[PDB]
Amino acid sequence: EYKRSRLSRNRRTVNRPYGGVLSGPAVRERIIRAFLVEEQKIVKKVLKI
Amino acid sequence: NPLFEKRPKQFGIGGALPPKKDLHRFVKWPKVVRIQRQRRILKQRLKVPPALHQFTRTLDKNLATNLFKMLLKYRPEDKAAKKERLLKRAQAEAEGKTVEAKKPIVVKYGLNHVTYLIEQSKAQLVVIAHDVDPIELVVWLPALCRKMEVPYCIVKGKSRLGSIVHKKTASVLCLTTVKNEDKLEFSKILEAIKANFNDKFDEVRKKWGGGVMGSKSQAKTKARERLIA
Amino acid sequence: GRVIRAQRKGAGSVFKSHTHHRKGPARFRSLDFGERNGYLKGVVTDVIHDPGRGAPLAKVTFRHPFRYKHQKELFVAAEGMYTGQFVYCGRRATLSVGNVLPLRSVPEGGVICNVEHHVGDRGVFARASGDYAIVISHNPDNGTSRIKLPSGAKKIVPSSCRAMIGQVAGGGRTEKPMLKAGNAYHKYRVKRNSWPKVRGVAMNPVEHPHGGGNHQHIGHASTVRRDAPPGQKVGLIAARRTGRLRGQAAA
Amino acid sequence: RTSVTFHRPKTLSKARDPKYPRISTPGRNKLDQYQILKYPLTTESAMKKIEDNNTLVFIVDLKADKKKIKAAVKKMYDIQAKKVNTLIRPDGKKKAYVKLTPDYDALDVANKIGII
RNA sequence: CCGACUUUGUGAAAUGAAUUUUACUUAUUCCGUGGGUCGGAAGCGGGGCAUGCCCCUCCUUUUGGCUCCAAGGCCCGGUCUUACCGGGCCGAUCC
RNA sequence: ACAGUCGACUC
RNA sequence: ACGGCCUGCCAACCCUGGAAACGGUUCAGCCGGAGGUAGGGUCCAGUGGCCGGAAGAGCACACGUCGCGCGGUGUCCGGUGCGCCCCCGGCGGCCCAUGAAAAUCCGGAGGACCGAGUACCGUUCACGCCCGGUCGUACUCAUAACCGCAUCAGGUCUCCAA
RNA sequence: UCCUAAGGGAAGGGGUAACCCCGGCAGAUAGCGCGAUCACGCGCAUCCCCGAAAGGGAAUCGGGUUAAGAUUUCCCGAGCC
Ligand SMILES: [Mg+2]
Ligand SMILES: [Mg+2]
Ligand SMILES: [Mg+2]
Ligand SMILES: [Mg+2]
Ligand SMILES: [Mg+2]
Ligand SMILES: [Mg+2]
Ligand SMILES: [Mg+2]
Ligand SMILES: [Mg+2]
Ligand SMILES: [Mg+2]
Ligand SMILES: [Mg+2]
Ligand SMILES: [Mg+2]
Ligand SMILES: [Mg+2]
Ligand SMILES: [Mg+2]
Ligand SMILES: [Mg+2]
Ligand SMILES: [Mg+2]
Ligand SMILES: [Mg+2]
Ligand SMILES: [Mg+2]
Ligand SMILES: [Mg+2]
Ligand SMILES: [Mg+2]
Repeated sequence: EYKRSRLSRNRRTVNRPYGGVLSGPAVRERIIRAFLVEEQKIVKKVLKI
Repeated sequence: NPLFEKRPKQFGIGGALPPKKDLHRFVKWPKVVRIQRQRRILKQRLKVPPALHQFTRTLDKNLATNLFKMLLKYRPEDKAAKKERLLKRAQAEAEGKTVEAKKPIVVKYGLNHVTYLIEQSKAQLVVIAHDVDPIELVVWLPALCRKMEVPYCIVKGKSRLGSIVHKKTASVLCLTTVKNEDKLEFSKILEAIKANFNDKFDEVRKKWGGGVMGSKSQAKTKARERLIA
Repeated sequence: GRVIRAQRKGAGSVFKSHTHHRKGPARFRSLDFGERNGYLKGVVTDVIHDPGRGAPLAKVTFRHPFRYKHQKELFVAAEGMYTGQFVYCGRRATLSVGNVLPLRSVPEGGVICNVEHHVGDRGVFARASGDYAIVISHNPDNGTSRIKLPSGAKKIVPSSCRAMIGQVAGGGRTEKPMLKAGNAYHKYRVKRNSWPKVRGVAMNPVEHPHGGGNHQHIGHASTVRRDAPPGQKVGLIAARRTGRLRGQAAA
Repeated sequence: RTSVTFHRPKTLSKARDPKYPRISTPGRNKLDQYQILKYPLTTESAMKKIEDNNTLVFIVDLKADKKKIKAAVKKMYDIQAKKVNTLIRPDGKKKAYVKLTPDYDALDVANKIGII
């Protein structure tokens, strides 16, 4: 009884990235981890001289 | 123009997902393919005896093409080309009551007919397909040819022989007679063939084929003798 | 006479392993290009209890080397792995606990677990709770290695065989007395129907060689030959000695 | 090749083109309307059903189903069924309750066939 | 349990006039995959103290993130004939 | 830390 | 039943702030510089409240009518609990015992591909239309409908429980 | 009815004198699928069926009614998939 033609979409979803699958505290940490490690990729390339 | 950029993908051992390259080596083939490839592998590994190793020693490319020019000249009669020969003698049989036809000259074929001819010495040249399966049908030919003193060659392709006579497989051909306008150009290929096979029989009957190991095994061998030096 | 309890086990009718709540085989990754010539990072997601086995099992989520999906592999837990740990799999992975390396990358004296025997058989030695193998020496002219196994047996293994660094977790599990027929029964319920065990001396001759007699006694030598036919090879199979072990006899 | 697995190639097949039909005769409709409505049951129970619920109660073929029962009650009687219920009597025959749309009157239909 | 014959082939040595030792890989047995990178040779870097000519490496150690269906360059061809689709190679070393 | 209203029970 | 609005337990989450003279809290735990108390909030459960369904139904009365007539009234107010049954919540505990799988459903990561504004591309929105097949359906479920040669003091799994 | 559990039958194959016995043994595997048909492209990975009226599970409640059906099967009202 989650079927699309039995619940309203606003009642089935949460309006964020990864919502309905990941909570806020988890998605926040994924954002931070992805950003920080992306930064370390290029600081490591710059260390490659 | 400015927006366009390079995005190099690093195809490391833990990097990007590699793309569609050639994996034809590692394909898992049907069992039919698998056994037929392992067939040639095993025929290479094992020591082929001289009788079978006389094969894989075929008539050259130039000599084979030159001989097949003449075999194409002397093709047999088609079916549509065989109906007319019997349909147009109708006037000669119904009215003339005479037979005016002459002897045509064609290449002979079929294992039994050619063996009868060779044993009666009415064969001027014998053409053996190298790739006959089962091989015992043509293993004994070279000795018969050599010791009845008949010029014989082992050309490549039983299908290509079969095309000469319009059958799917032929496995043997022979010329018994040639038109008087092509004797010289026949006897040139006769000289080449007789020099190539009928004289070298008495030394290839001692040569063992096979025993060539795999590429990897040969690589380790080449590694081994260098260290031995 | 009739078929013995020890013969009856070969059919599986009531003697098969109770394998309904087990979590699948516990084994390494498929040996491939990456794991042979480099390293692969896997993240340990959860350490689950596998029913019927003494050791915890570590679910590890690799990324598939050549197609776009994950790989949930399931390793035998080496003491120390915790969720979120990155375990490295391959040849040039550094030597740390939880990593899996070939024996060409593990120095003498290293303690390892879940050892392969034929390179790629996915780990067979030193898997029970709290067991490890000590890598003793390496012969690089053969590409082979030697190891001391939990039994004390010393085995020569190919040097390209993988091995998890560390020892299997759950160590010392068998140190605790169970104190109860209850605990024994719940131990063996999730393993197999091999408990309780009835002393053959308290059977009748028709079903066991030891049975029968006005008194309870074996009757003949309790040690049987190696070649004794099944249904007679019961007791102490091909014993080299008996009696409580003293001195070098227990070495 | 790219994938290291070999799959059976997509061949082409033909649909059947028989040189002679394995059956010549066209199969006759053996579940026609007359085999599918054997006769209206006329016990007092169905009699009361006629007026109290505006339904005709028939004995119908055991291989009939609600779809064919409506389709048949339409071709006979020049009526239509709003709803149909079927049960299998203990005696073996199937009994069907056919409830009419209120445009049609069950008493008039049952008098035009003769039950009461 | 072990012995012989058989599938059971190849060449090599040492002992006697067959015997143990070996070597090979294709028979054979076994193991692993969704037969997904095997063998040789290149090249990118690192060791030079006969510039050797032999070695060591393959662009992921990092924090429970994400990675697919190529960006990029070059060479043809079709076309509005003054406006645009299909090709081939490199990227992804060869054999 | 007082006043008002109520309270089913247990010792 | 169902629909809307409201309420928002016990937990979970958010924002402000910054705690030792440590505080908060449970029957028991336990929680806090990884952010407590405190202030304000979000979410969740519901078998909770109001309205619609729905008083036109049901019931109890009270009359008066020949013949499934009819008419009239009521269907309110609190409170209680170591109470019984059912379900749920969230704690805590035991395990050499960790206590099924799939169908199905939903959510998300990515964004190849696509469109108008005298109009064309979508729309998991509201409303609207049509159809819903086959088989079981009675009764006992037992000191008489089952088995024990029976209308046998025997045996046979359950739900409700003043 | 649908899905799986323990388990059971099975196509290719292996065994068998033959009935019959083995299902992972890997075989161009039973089935191919999806976007497109104005056709083609891409994928194919642990690859079949059966197995529960106590497991999982699209949807229904109230009031009437029979000599015997229905609480939710008929009638009345209101819903749902
Ligand atoms: Mg929402
Ligand atoms: Mg037992
Ligand atoms: Mg014991
Ligand atoms: Mg005992
Ligand atoms: Mg006794
Ligand atoms: Mg005995
Ligand atoms: Mg005894
Ligand atoms: Mg029915
Ligand atoms: Mg608060
Ligand atoms: Mg509610
Ligand atoms: Mg708990
Ligand atoms: Mg019924
Ligand atoms: Mg009933
Ligand atoms: Mg009885
Ligand atoms: Mg009886
Ligand atoms: Mg089923
Ligand atoms: Mg069921
Ligand atoms: Mg059920
Ligand atoms: Mg109705």
